[PDB]
Amino acid sequence: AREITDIKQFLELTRRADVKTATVKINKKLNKAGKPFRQTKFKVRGSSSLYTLVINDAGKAKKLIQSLPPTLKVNRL
Amino acid sequence: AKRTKKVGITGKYGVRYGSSLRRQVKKLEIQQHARYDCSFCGKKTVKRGAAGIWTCSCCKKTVAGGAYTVSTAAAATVRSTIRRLREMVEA
Amino acid sequence: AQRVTFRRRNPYNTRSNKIKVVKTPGGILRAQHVKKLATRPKCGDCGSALQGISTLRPRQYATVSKTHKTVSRAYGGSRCANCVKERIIRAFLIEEQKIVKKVVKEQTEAAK
Amino acid sequence: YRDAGKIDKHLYHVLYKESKGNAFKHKRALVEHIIQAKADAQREKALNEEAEA
Amino acid sequence: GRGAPLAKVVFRDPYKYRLREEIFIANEGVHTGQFIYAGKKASLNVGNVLPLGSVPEGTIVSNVEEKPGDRGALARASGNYVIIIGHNPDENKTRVRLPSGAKKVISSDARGVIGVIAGGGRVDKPLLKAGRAFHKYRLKRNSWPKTRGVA
RNA sequence: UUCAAAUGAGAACUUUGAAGACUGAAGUGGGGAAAGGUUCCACGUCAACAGCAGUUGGACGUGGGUUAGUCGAUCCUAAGAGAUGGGGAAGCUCCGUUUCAAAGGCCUGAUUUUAUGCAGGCCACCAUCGAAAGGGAAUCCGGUUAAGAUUCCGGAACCUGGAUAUGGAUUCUUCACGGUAACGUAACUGAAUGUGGAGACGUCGGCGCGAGCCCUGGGAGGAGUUAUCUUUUCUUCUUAACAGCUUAUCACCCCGGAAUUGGUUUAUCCGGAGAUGGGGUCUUAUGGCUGGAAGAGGCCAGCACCUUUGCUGGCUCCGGUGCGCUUGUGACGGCCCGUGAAAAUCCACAGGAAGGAAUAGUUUUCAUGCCAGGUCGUACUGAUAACCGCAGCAGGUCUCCAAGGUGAACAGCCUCUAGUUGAUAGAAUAAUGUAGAUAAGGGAAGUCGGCAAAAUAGAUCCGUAACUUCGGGAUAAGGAUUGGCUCUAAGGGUCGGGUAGUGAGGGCCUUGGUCAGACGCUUGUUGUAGACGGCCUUGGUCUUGCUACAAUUAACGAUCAACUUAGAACUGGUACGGACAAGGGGAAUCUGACUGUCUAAUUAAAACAUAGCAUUGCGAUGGUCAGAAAGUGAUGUUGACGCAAU
RNA sequence: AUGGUGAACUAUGCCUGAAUAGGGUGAAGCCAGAGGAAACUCUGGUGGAGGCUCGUAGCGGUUCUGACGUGCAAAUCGAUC
Repeated sequence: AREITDIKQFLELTRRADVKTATVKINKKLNKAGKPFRQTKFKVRGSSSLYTLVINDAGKAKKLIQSLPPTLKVNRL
Repeated sequence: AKRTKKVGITGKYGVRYGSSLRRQVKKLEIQQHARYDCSFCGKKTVKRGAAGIWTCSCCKKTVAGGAYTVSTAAAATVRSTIRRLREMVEA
Repeated sequence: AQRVTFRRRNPYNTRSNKIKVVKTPGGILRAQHVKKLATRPKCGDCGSALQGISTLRPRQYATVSKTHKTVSRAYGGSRCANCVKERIIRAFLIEEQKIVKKVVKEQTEAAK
Repeated sequence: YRDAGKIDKHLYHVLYKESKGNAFKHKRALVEHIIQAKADAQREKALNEEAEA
Repeated sequence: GRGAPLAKVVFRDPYKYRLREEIFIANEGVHTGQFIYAGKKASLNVGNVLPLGSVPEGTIVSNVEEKPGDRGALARASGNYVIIIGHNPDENKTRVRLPSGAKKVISSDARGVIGVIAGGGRVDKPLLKAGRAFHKYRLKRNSWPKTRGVA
């Protein structure tokens, strides 16, 4: 579906009582004219749409991945 | 540079259709495709679309007229007859 | 160069059978059917296309929100600004002259 | 050259009409033709200043 | 199939709240947005339709009614008109000159629209090609080409 | 067409492998419409058919195979068909289909036996059928069978019908604000009735732009050649429906005001009914980034599995040009005594009925959530073997895609992808034949008649008469060149119009780190980088506003990639449109003016037709014509510049 | 003579769609220049018209009175059109 780029609202739709599954994807991409980095994508499967949240810095990944509720069945990689 | 001597627009028909028929056709197509002045805006923007319909490109004012002329000579006096006949009703 | 074929069952090219060839992810050239083009809505008075209104097929207009179907003017999605602007002039001035017609009539007949 | 500022608005129209026709054959053919037009304009302009004085 | 332009005149229904469109043969000299007036008290201008009994001598009209209510039968082609050549107040008749030169007397109550019909002088252009005849007759009827009976 | 192997009792024909060719992408290739009806695929098999043969088959016996809310039929209506009420007709039935028919349902309210009746506001359309290439609500990608897929598996969408809430906006200025404006903001009451838009749309010509393909540079891999040379040749490098942001001509809005008239398209239209200019709005075709989605597909290296198979892995990148072909679209211009469809359906506006506030009532044409999408078709051929021509018969049958080179070219000729290598064969290869050809000298003397063949026949330069309806005749007639190599000249785009102090050198790399400097290489051990990066620097760190010299001319300098034209030397046993491709010409006569049409299967014609000219009838209670009548029709959705007969 | 069937071929009209490489010639209209006192006339560009023209796809078929004429074919094949 579409893509949303806000952290705070993203957690709201995780426990929105309609999301059953979610997936996380890792990509090793390039940037600018320098050395590459670690890139990750967080995907959430809704009832009629497939939301996503791309993050190009693994620094913010830690505090978010722990914030996922245990009741959410996550397909790691 | 006058490219063609005497046939102009009707020269597109080649050599066929005689000389008088082309010439008589030639006369009408000159004013059929010509540019007329508009009575509502006064511009050189009156052209013929369809048989006897004269439209103005600007202000979209379409005037009904002759098949090949905005105002045919056989009917220019018709409104002159009516207009001269109107005033006797009042005075 | 790869060559494509029809996906529907009609073998003839018409306005309802327009074909655009697209580069498919699988590495092959696939024919993609295009729907007929939309036409701009037109003003009822001047006939010209009116701006600010979404252009789409007739039946599919039932899905778009009103923000693309109604400008905040009087005669929103039927007339276009200038036609409305002089429609106000024609309405205001003729009613203005109508009472002028009335006042002269009340004076001439009274002094008759 | 019209927006370059060196030329005037009126001389644009003269050459534009002629460029729609002939006697302008190529890019080079126009450039000194423009120059001599400015050179001619500068000729009487210099002579007009001294003649008045 | 008609050499004369039409006119789409809208008349507001007085009986009910709606609009009625009418198809009129465009008399030459009428334009879009012109106020076409129909009735007894209509003035004498090109485009208006009036009964023949309401107009003085010398007026030429078109699209007149054979009988009071057939809504126009006579002088409907391009460039045609019928002249008012005298009234008959007794027994409410009026006689006119048809475009063919025939003189016919009709009721003064039958209506007719003032002015000649646009599209006149059309047949002054030679038809030249066969295809121009084919194009002209492709919309009128199957009356072309004509084969001689002697052959 | 040939060779070898395999199978088989039995191979010029089956299969496989190796060669040699052809169709040359207006296919001998990929899909379909009508038609066929299981010919589709698998097993086994040769009595019969495949005009030779055959273990081969579109044949024989037995089985398998066609998956739809989105593709279509379903629905609308065109030309037209036709049922009622009616009128004829002995009658089978004929006329008309809205016309001499009192021909219908429909929202509010009543509610609380009213089930749905009843009391008012109402509108009147006025059977049905009729175009799987006319209009039409909604989806794509990857993969998967012996045979299926836009239908199945996976992933990702959107539409319609319905029910209910959650969230947001609205409100004691009870049914929103902003912008001068074009208009915008996800939502941001609203009936009867009326109006408007879409559906809805001619052909041709050039131009602009987009997509697919073609050409090509760098780099990352694989395959080919390598007697000699070639930073060489070929090949993979791809991204969908749908969604967010963003993006164009055209058009419009605010200021301003014009002659020393100016903008301006390849194509001269526009401007005091207000330009040029400055600043904005809008449709979003198309295009760009992102999500779908790189975990998908593709090209490669190792692992070993009689096997059922996979794992580990790398890349899947950055560009350029063009009168290039196909196609789409936009603003235009030319054409008409042709100006070049309807309805279903969908939406909007005017209007104001009706109801409504905050102790909350709406808001289900705002976001989200829940359910369902019925029936029918889906296999294959679509053609010198699946259709029609009694047959597997050189015949006929509608359409989309279409590469490289020479070349004006979808012409001819050769090739890449793909597909065939199929239509009886072997040996000598007499006459006579059918189809291609060549002939010394003359040359139409042959023949009813140069009938058949022949010659010129492409391109560039020169030159062209009689006559004429002045447009043509006319590439008339008639002359000069054409190869290859090395050069010369000409025809464009994009950038830059200074020095000294100054501010940012919004890259500020650089020295210190401050602390997001963190992931990455189960708590902790203590080990690694901090992604070397947000945040401040004493700085050497090619765009500039200010002043100065004086700022200007000559115009310059740097990059880039196309073909076209002309010319100069040299060179070839004077050959050069070298193959293919490709006009014989002139003086006249008879006749039809020309384009066009017909005897589909012996006559393509001076025959018919055509424009032009003239005549005749007709003013509708009519002229011409049809019907067995009719309350019937064709001209006629007509009117004398028209219809009808010549 | 009576009563029925046939326009899937072809004959004509209507509705609905579909198809037509590449060159030649050059009309209006327009622009510039020149001439002249005017009227106006010539020169050079665009421009694409034209039931025009050479010529493929397509439609017919002129000639060889070619081939065949118990044929591939109850009229087809090849060249020239």
